[PDB]
Formats: sequence, structure tokens, C-alpha cells
Amino acid sequence: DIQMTQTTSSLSASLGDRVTISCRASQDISNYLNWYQQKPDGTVKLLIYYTSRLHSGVPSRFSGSGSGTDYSLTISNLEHEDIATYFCQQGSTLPRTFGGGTKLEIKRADAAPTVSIFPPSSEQLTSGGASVVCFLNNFYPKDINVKWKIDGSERQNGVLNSWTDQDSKDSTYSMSSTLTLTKDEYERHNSYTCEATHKTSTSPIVKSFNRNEC
Amino acid sequence: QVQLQQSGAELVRAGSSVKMSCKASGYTFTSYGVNWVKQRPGQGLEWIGYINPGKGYLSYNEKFKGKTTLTVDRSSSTAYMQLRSLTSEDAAVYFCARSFYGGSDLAVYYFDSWGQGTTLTVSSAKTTPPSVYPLAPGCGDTTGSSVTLGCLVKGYFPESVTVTWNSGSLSSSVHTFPALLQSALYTMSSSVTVPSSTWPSQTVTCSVAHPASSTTVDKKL
Repeated sequence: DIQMTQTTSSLSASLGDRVTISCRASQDISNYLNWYQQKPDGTVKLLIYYTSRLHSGVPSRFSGSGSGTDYSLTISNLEHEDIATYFCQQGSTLPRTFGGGTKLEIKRADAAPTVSIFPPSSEQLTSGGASVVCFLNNFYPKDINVKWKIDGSERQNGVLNSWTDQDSKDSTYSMSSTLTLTKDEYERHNSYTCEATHKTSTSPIVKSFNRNEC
Repeated sequence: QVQLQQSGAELVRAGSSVKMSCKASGYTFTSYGVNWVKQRPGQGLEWIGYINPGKGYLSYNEKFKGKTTLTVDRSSSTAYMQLRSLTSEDAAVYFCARSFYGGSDLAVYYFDSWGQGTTLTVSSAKTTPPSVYPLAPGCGDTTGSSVTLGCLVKGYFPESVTVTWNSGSLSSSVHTFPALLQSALYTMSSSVTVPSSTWPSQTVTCSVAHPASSTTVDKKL
């Protein structure tokens, strides 16, 4: 099977720049390489076919080039309508394989997480559980690490967390971090601590609350 | 002109069997092969098979020969794809894609026209209704200049939960973190942010409503 490697997983960029998405096949695929664009909300569309040939309606801003095993897509002068996922595939052999994709994000000025810790509510405790959740909210870049401390001790145990898309409106990322305890595990500890490490800070923002203090 | 209309999503139980469709218009159905491509979420695209309604050729990716049948209604310009013995790993998005007018060998084709996609969740788990919790400020969380308030909506099935702060008002400041099934059970969250001038001073309410369960939970916060 030809294994095609989109070496770049996720690519961040400012508007008006030149980006080069890049694809490497395992066999020499004699310039049977095509580039497809997947927009947000599902839509896939053909840009380039046969390495460098453009498709009808694809803007001149897109262009390709490659040979043998290395191929590249160039978006000269990045516009807003190019935020998408770019896939490439070979056409020398069957079955037609594809690359894993490369997502363009928009680079915008740094933003710090507006963090918030949340206590276990009475109604869930009455239901017999405990979900301490943490909102690491509105931040740039996508890189962040969160850290839980049930009392002074760190706990990667039942921390199921939902990351997010780069917002349509303000280009930032938000993130949920649910620590899921039982009414007695919770009932055997006092301070709970959600903890965040982000680009925009040489100080770990820590978020807490004391169980019985209320 | 040229459009490939698909079928409309389906939720199916394990070991079952779907047949999806692909209504094609714009051109002569019979002269352009139709391919089927799968996409597991955040994994690459993937090729299943190809069929041409007028040359008499089928080729399938070898790992899909086992569970797939590409067939055709030449008079309704439709193409169907029977995916059988449906498991967890088969849950994905399935695009049909018109190949271009040549044929099929050392390419001579590329996928020049894609369908809207058809989703297929495969779960052997019944309709469970949501559990709308209030998540309201930590005690001793030293009184900010704005306040974040969130609703944890633990456990439910199927999807299509809505969350709505103040029955529609706080449309910005709100973040719907996407649901993520732990064991069968979906789970979601939503936050809202307002200055201290607006809460506990006022009425912030969370409005979850998962229709295929006939649920409507409101919550004072």
C-alpha cells in the first residue's frame, strides 16, 4: 500500500502569509498526487490534481509542486477562507491511499486562560457522585497542560477533558477538565486544585476551593 | 451543475447492516465512477471502493471487501453501499465521490466532486436521558470582576442535547465544550461568563433539552 505521510500535523499561520503544507509518499508515485480541501463542516473539495494542475474555481493562490516522493502545497498570501484541513493522495497504485491531513489554525496575539474551578454540587452528591470541573477558558496558543491536586497530591485519575476548536469569532481555544470522584473520595479530602501551564505565564495559575469551608 | 446528494444519517445497533445512498445529478450517471471514502474523526480520509455504472468495473480496497457491497440503480442515478456486520470501529463519515472522466489505472482520475457526507454512529445502548447539574462558583473563590458559571450535563443517549443560558440571551460568553462518550454515555458542558454586577444578583439559568427522551431540564444557578 503506498503510505503517504503528511509530516505536519497542525499548522498555525497569520493572514496574508505563505504556507507550505507538505506530503511524502513511500513508493515514488510519479506525480499522481492530488490535494483536497476539507472546510469546517464537512465539505471536501478538489484543489490541485496531478501535482500542480489547478481545478476550476480554485484560486491562483494555491499551487503545487513535487516529484517522485516529495510533494508540497503552497498557499501564497493566506486568506480567511483557507482555514481548513488539507489532504493529499496518491494515484499511481491502487488502493488510493491519502495523508492524515494538516489543519491550518489562525495565529493571533497571545491570550491567557481565564480559569475557573467548580465544586461538586449537592444534587450530584445526592445522586452519589462528585465531579469537580475546571474551565481553562479563552486562550492562545493551543498548547496547554492542566494539573489536578486532590489535597497536596497530584491525580491523573478520572480526569476526562474536552478540548476545542479554534473559535470562529475570536480564534482562541477553550477547555473543560472533569475530575470524577465518588461522594466518599470527595468526602475524604478538603482543598481541590485545578492547575494550568500556558505560554503566556511564568507563573502557574492555580485554582482551588476548600471542601469544608462550606 | 454536478451534485451528489447523500442519504441522511443513521444510528444503528451493533452487528447490524446499513445501506447508504448517493443521488447523483448534473451529468450522465453511467460515465463517471463513484468511489466511497470513510473518515474516522480526526483520522485521515480512507478509500473503500470504486464502481463505474457503465463500464462494468468494481474495485474495492482489500480490507473492506469483507464488509462492503457497492451496488447501483442506473435509472435513479443512485449508488448504495451495504456495510455489513456493523461494529464500533465502523462509526465514521462516508463520502461518495465522483471520480473524473477518463477511467482508472495509473490514476486517469481524481475525486472531483464530493457528497455532503453520511454519518453513522454504531452503538448497542439505549436511550438514556441527561443529568443537568449546576456548576456554580468555588467557595472562597475570591470574588472576581466577572463570573463563570457552567452546566455539567452528565450521561445521555443519543446525542442532540441543547444548552441555552437564560432561555436565549447570553449568546456570546458561552462555550459548548463538545460531548464525549465515556462508556456509552455522552457528557457535555457549557459555560457562561458575566460581570459580578449581573450575578448572584440575578437569574442565570441553564436550559438543557434532549428531545429524543422528551426531556426539558431547567436549572437556577
